[PDB]
Amino acid sequence: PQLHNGLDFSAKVIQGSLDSLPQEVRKFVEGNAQLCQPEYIHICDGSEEEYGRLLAHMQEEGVIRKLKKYDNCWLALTDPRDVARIESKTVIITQEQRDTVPIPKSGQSQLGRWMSEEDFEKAFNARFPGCMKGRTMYVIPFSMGPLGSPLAKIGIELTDSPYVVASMRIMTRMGTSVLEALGDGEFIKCLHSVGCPLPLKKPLVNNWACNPELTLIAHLPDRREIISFGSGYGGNSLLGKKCFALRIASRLAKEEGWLAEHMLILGITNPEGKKKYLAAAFPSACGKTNLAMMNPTLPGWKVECVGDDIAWMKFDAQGNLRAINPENGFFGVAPGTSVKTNPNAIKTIQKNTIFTNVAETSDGGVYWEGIDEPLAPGVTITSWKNKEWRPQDEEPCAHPNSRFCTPASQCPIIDPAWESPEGVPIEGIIFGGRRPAGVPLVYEALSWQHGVFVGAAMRSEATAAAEHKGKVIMHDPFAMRPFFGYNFGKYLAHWLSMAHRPAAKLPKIFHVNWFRKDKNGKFLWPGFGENSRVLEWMFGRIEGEDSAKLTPIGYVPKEDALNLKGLGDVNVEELFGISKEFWEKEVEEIDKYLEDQVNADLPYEIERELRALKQRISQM
Ligand SMILES: Nc1nc2c(ncn2[C@@H]2O[C@H](COP(=O)(O)OP(=O)(O)OP(=O)(O)O)[C@@H](O)[C@H]2O)c(=O)[nH]1
Ligand SMILES: O=C(O)C(=O)CS(=O)(=O)O
Ligand SMILES: [Mn+2]
Ligand SMILES: [Mn+2]
Ligand SMILES: [Mn+2]
Repeated sequence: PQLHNGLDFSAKVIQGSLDSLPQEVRKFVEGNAQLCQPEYIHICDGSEEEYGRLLAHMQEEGVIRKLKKYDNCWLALTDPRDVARIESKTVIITQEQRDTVPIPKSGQSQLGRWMSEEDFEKAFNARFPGCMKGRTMYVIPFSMGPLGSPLAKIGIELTDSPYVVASMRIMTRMGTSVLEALGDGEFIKCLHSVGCPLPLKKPLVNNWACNPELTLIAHLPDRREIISFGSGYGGNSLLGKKCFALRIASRLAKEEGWLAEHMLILGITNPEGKKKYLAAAFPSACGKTNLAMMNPTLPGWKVECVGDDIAWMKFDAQGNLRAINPENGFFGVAPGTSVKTNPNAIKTIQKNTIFTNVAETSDGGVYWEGIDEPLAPGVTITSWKNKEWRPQDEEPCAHPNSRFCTPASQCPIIDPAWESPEGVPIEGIIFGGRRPAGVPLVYEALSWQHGVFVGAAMRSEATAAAEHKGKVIMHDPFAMRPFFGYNFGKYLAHWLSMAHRPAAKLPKIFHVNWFRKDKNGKFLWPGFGENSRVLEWMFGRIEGEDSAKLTPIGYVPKEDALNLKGLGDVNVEELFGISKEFWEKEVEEIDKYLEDQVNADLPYEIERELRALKQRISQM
C-alpha cells in the first residue's frame, strides 16, 4: 500500500514488469529503488536483442569501443584508479569476529577483514542513499552453475553499470529463464553501484564511472547479501564470481557439506583412451588459465577445459568427489597470452568477447605485452591509457591486470561434460604457486591429512593481481587467502572432515612448482604445454603406478619416471633438489604463520603434520 505515490516504481520500468517478479524479488528491487533513487528500472531478460541494444548504448556513450578486426568484440578502458579487485576494501560482516577470521595470537589477521554490523550500517548509509540518481538500475537474474543442477544457486544483481550487465551475460547464466526457475525460492541478494549519481560532482576519467575514495565490497553471509560500492572492475562488480561463488558460497558449503574453491577443472585423456578429471588451486597470476586450456606437447594426450577459476564440489552417494564449474565464461588475464603460452585462448577470444584495459591496434585489433605476434607495417598502437604508444616507451601498452571476458561455449577444447548438472568426478587435486627456490617441480602428499597441510602451507612470490607488489614470498593457503567466507581454522577442519565420510573416494593431492629458477634467475622448467609431462606422471600415480620415490616432503618421480624426451637439456638434479637448509627455514615460517594466524582454531591434525614434517627434515 501507500498513502501517496513514493513506493510503487512501476512507472519507471523500461523493460519487464514488477508484477511478473516473485514477491521477494519485487521487494528487493523496489526497496533498493526507493533507497538508491534510479531514474529507470530495466529488468534483464538475457536476450540477444537486449544485449545488442546494451552494447549499442555503451558505444554511443563512449563507454566501450568496437574492435572492428574481430566478430562482435569490444574494448573498455577504465579509470586507472579502478583496475583490479581490491583486497584492502573487501570486508565480511558477522556478529562475532571469530566466525569470519580466527583470532590471531599476536598480529593482525591476513585471512580476512571483519567489519561489525554497526560499522557497516554507518558505511552503507554514507554511500548508497541517492547513489543511482539519474541512472538506470538493471536487474540481473543469474544462475551460478547449470540451470537446475543440484549444485546451482541463483542470484539477483542490482547494478547501475551497463558494463556489468554485459559482462554478467558472459560470465553467468542470465535472464528470464532464471526467474522462472527461481519461483519463490531463496536467492543471494547482490547490490552494486559505481557510486556516481548524476549530476557528476567529479569529472569522469576515460568515461569510466567509479568512486575510488568510497570503494567498499561487503559480504553479509547471514543475510545472504553482497553489497558493493564504488568500483566497476572485475571481482568488485561482477558479484557472481568472487563475492558469491567463493566468499558467500564457501560459507554455504561449510553449512551444507560441500566445497567452493579457487580451482580450475580439466579433463585429461591418455593414449590408452582413459580419461581423468583434475582440479588445481593456484593463486591469481600463477597460471590456472594456462593449465586449464593447455595444448599438451606429448602425442596421444588430450586436455579439455571444464572451468579455469572456480569449482564447486560435493561427494555424491557413491563417494565420488563431483565438481561443477559455476561460471559461464572465462575472465582471463590478457597480457602474456600468446600462441605459444595459450593457443586455445587465442582461438576463443576472437568473437563475442569483451576486453578491458588492453591496447588497440589501428586496424581494430588487440595488443598486449607477451602477445608474441608481429604487427604489419603501418599498424600503430593505442595504449590502455588512450595514448599513442611505441615499443620504445617504458609504459606497458596494456595494464598488467587487463582481462578478456569470453563465453566458455566457444572454447575449442571445452569439455563435453562442462554443463552436466551432476558434475565431473575429481581424481586428483593440485596445489602450487610461484617459488623461485627450494621447492621441486612436483611432489605427491603422503595422505589426506598431509595433503590438507600442503594446501595450508602454500606460499607464492608476490605479483600484480591485487594491490601487492614486489618479490616478497607471501602465504596463500589453498589459493584462497583473499576469498575465505569464514574462519580459516574451521575451513581446515571442514577439509579434514571429508576423510570421515562413508565410502569417500579421496583424490590424490599434488603440489607443483612451475617457477623454480637456477642461480642465473632462469626458469629450470619450460612450462606451459610441457606441463603435460607432469600431468602424465600424476595420471600414472592415480592409476597406481610404482613411479614414486619417498622424500621427507612427500613422493617425487623416480629417476627416469618423467617423460623428458625432447627437452634433453633439463637440469633434473636442480629441479628436484631438496635442501635440508631450505626446508628447515620453510617449516619454521609455516609454523610461525599457522601459530599466529590460526592460533586456537588450528586443527590438531594440521599441527601434527607440521611436527611430522619438522621431524623428517631433521633426520636429513
Ligand atoms: N614460467 C611459467 N610461467 C607460467 C606458466 N604458466 C603460466 N605462467 C605465467 O602465469 C601468468 C598468467 O597467469 P594468470 O592468468 O595471470 O593466472 P590465473 O591463475 O589464471 O589467475 P586468475 O584468473 O586471476 O585467478 C603469466 O605470467 C604466465 O607467463 C608456466 O607453466 N611456466
Ligand atoms: O583475482 C583473481 O583471481 C581473478 O580471477 C580476477 S577477479 O575476478 O578477482 O577480478
Ligand atoms: Mn585465470
Ligand atoms: Mn581467480
Ligand atoms: Mn582422521
